[PDB]
Amino acid sequence: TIEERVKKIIGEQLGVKQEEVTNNASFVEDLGADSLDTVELVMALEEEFDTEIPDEEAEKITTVQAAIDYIN
Amino acid sequence: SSTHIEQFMPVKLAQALANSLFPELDSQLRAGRHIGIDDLDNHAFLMDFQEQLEEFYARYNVELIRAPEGFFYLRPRST
Amino acid sequence: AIRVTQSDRDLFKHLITEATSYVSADYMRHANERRTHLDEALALRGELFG
Amino acid sequence: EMENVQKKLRKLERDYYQIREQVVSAKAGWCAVMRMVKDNGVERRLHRRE
Repeated sequence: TIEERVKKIIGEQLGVKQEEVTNNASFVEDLGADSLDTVELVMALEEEFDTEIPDEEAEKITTVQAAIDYIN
Repeated sequence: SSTHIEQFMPVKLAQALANSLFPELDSQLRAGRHIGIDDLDNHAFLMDFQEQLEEFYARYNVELIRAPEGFFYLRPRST
Repeated sequence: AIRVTQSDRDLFKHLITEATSYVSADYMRHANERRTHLDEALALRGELFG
Repeated sequence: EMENVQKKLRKLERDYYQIREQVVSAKAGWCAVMRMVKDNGVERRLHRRE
C-alpha cells in the first residue's frame, strides 16, 4: 500500500529502522537525512509512484506525515 | 664457495648462537621466564638478534613474542 | 627505552598512513560519482521545469 | 519554433528519467556502507575532503 510503500522508500533511502519511521518522524532531526539525503529521498519517492512534484511543494515536504500527505 | 657458513646458516644467526649469553637465556626461555627491561644484558641481546631468534625457534613450532610493553616470551603452537 | 618506543611508533605510523591512503581514496571515488550524477540530475530537472 | 523546442524538451525528459533511475540505484547500495561506518570511522578519518 501507499502508506507502507512510503516506509519502504524512506527506510531504504535513509537506512533507518522501520520502527524509527513513524508518521510524524521528521527526516532531518529524527531520521538524520541531510540536504543531499533528503534530495535523494524525494527523488526515490517520485520514482516509486512514477509521478512528479513541483520544486517548492516538494521542498515543503519535511516529514513522513507530510510525505504521505503529498503522496496520498 | 664450499665449506662456508653461509651454505647452512645466516652469519648473524650463527654469531648469535655462539654468544656467551645464549645458553643461559635459552634455558630460561624454555622454562617460561619473561624478559623485561631491567635485566639489561639479556634484553639487549634479545633486541640485537630478534629476527634470528624468532626464525630459529620457529623450527620448534613456537613463537618468540614481543609484547608492546617491551617484554619477550615464548608462546607454543598446538603442534 | 628509546630503542623500544621508536620501533613501536614506526610500525604504528606506517600502518595507519597506508591503510587510510588505501581506503579513503576509493571511498571518495564512490562519493564523487554519486555527487556527479546527482548534480547532472538536478541541472536536468531545473532546465526541464523551466 | 515552440513545437521544435518541445522536441528538445522531450529529449531532455528522457535523459532526465534515465539519470534519475541511475542516481537512486547508487544511493540504495551506498546506504549499507553508511550504516556500517557508524563506528566513528567516517567523520574525519575516512571523509578526507582534501
